[PDB]
Amino acid sequence: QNIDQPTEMTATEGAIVQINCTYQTSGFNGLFWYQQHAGEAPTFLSYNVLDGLEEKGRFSSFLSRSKGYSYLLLKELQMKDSASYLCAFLDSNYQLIWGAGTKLIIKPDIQNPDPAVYQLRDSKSSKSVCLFTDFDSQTNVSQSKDSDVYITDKCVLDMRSMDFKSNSAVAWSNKSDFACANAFN
Amino acid sequence: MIQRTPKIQVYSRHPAENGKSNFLNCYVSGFHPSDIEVDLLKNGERIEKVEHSDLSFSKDWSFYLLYYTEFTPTEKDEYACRVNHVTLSQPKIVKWDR
Amino acid sequence: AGVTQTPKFQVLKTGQSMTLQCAQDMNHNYMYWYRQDPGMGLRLIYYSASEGTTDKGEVPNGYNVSRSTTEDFPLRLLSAAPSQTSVYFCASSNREYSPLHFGNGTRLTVTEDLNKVFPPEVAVFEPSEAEISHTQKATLVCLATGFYPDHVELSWWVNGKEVHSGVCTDPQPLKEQPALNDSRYALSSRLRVSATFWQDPRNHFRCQVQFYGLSENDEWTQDRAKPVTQIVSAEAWGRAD
Amino acid sequence: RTHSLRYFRLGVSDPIHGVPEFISVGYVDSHPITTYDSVTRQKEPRAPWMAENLAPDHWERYTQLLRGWQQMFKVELKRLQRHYNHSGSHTYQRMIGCELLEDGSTTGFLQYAYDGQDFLIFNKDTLSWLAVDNVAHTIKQAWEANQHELLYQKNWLEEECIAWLKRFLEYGKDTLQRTEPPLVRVNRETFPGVTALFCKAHGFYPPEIYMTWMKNIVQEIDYGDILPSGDGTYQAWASIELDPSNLYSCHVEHSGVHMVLQ
Ligand SMILES: *[C@H](C)/C=N/c1c(NC[C@H](O)[C@H](O)[C@H](O)CO)[nH]c(=O)[nH]c1=O
Repeated sequence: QNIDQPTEMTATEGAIVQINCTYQTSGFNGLFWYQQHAGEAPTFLSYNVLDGLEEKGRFSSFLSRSKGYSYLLLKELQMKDSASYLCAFLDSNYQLIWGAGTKLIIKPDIQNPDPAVYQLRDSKSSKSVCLFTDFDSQTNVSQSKDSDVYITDKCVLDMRSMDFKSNSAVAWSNKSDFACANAFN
Repeated sequence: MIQRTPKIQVYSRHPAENGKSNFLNCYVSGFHPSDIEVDLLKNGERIEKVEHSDLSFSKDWSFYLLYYTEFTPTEKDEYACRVNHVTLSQPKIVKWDR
Repeated sequence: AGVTQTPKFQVLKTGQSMTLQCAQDMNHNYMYWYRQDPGMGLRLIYYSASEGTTDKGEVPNGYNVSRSTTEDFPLRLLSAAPSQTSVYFCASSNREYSPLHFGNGTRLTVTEDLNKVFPPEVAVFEPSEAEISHTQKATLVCLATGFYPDHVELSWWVNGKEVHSGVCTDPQPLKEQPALNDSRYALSSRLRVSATFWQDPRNHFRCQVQFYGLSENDEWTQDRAKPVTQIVSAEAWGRAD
Repeated sequence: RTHSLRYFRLGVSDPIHGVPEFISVGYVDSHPITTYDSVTRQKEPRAPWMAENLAPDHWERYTQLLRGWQQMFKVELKRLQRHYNHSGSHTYQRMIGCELLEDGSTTGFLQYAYDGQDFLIFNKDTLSWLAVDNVAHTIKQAWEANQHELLYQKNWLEEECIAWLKRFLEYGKDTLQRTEPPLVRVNRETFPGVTALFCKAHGFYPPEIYMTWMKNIVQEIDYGDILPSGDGTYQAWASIELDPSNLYSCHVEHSGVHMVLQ
């Protein structure tokens, strides 16, 4: 009574991702896909029970009962599709068996990479953070290499104000010799 | 609403032979609604130890039941099934034959 | 309408008792209680096919439920244990085979010691003048540090009113010592606005971190201030300089 | 031979003392396999070979679904009575099932009755509901708006119901797949002068039997119903009158064997 979907998938804004789901069971009452945004409630996406494909907009769901196989197909990817995608089936006893979920990461298509590193000063203190910003989505942000230097995951902001999108990671340390360069390796 | 009055068939498990212990069956079928009251009679008095099937469902939505008792029949002993139901102003008595 | 689940956040000392409420106005026959944990599917704690019945799921141990009404399916933590630190979602479905409607969840942490609970210190870092001059844009950064458990909502306020566009918050708090399990957490956010907008002196920027901690009712015998559920804020004013 | 799995649901509004407002019984062929009701609030086996082969988890899980179906059924009935503007006690029935034929073929069916009369019949191939009146046609429009529900049923009738039947047929193979051959005798004067001939069969299983009279068919054969003998066998007869000197005979067919008694 097992179910497999991939832990993580990452795809470029505007492109296609196929999220596979496999399931061994002696008995089937349908397969579901739920969408879960970070910190939010899972929400119903798709029900399939017969073999074939269903389409609601940018989203398609396929099922092979025989191959015990499903896929969630997302077209024309948007930043808002960043979420976990949960597959589940009802067994013979109507027990809902949940997959571990797939975290879908969407990279924005940055047309004009302008990779800068900047230092922001504290509005009350001397104490300072470093902002690595405007870099290309195909850039990895490496770990600190130091216990007193903290580096966040890249965060994709969207200032619709100027139809502009950008990556950014933050770095910080109380150390009174640290600098914003060494940061981010 | 369409009420259906019970068909009542009385008979014995194996061919009947005076003195030979057999089993008296009362089959009540094709009735609606489900509520029903059955006793078996030896000489018009109720028989104390009777077994029966659970209420049973037909694909035509009507109900049937088997009511039966271990009995050894004879020349002078008369056997019947008595049935009551919303369809009947009085309990229907049905006597056994051959 | 849908499913309403309370509270959103709770910290408990080991061995304390706890009731999560969960209600729906949808006439749903099935209600469910799940716990969500890194690296595995939702795990059913209990469920209920109708008012007047309930039954164990895969992880019933440590929990009880009740279903006196169609509306309500409370989950009671009997004696709180570290292993119960999790995110709890209750769900409803019309039928055994219909789609689940979920509540917005309960983030729950169990600590052996309430002396480990600390509110966040919050700071707003002003945009780099190098950024202002090179991009015509200004990134404010908010830093929430030293808080336990990881039960914070960070929002941005401009002229005393909340704002969403040009905001990006780290989705998961960082650990200040990843070694420790009692480790306190940090969280960064950005708000990016046109350089022109940052320059207006009639703009207040306020970083609001709603922390969830001890209760005004909770006993406290440490010197430092009882680490209660509280809003902690830092601010910056616009300037042309 | 054709085998079948059937589940029935009976609901009664404003029942008498004792009479449960809900009953749900499962049959393989004419054997009952499972029982539930509003009084016992428990699913139980009605055959030892179900009891022997399905673990506690089974009865635990389906008790819960049936407590659910009980609830849903009280509400579907209470609503129908609103719709008809019917006060007092009425009944609501559901039968669902599948046949596994010998050709390997399958059938699936689901229908509802109100007061023992046909109300809604499902069609799993056109994924639609036949209705008998206005109030039924109203329930149809709701059920057909839900593509996902219609597809759930079609899959249950065609796949699940047949998978269940197959393992039930295995659990109870010695009961459900045995043959007990029939005793067929012909005994004979229905009034002074006129003679009738009685062809009688008993002690047979399965209950499906063909019995008729011939000459070397015959018009006006009085047939008697297939009745249960109480030992898990059945009995049945065919009678016929004789123009006061044609050569007659009783033909009987049961479970693959053909008999002639002259
Ligand atoms: C013991 C197996 C009781 N089951 C039962 C069922 N189960 C069959 C099927 O899963 C159910 O009818 C669904 O509604 C199909 O869509 N049905 C029933 O009516 N009574 C029972 O006792």
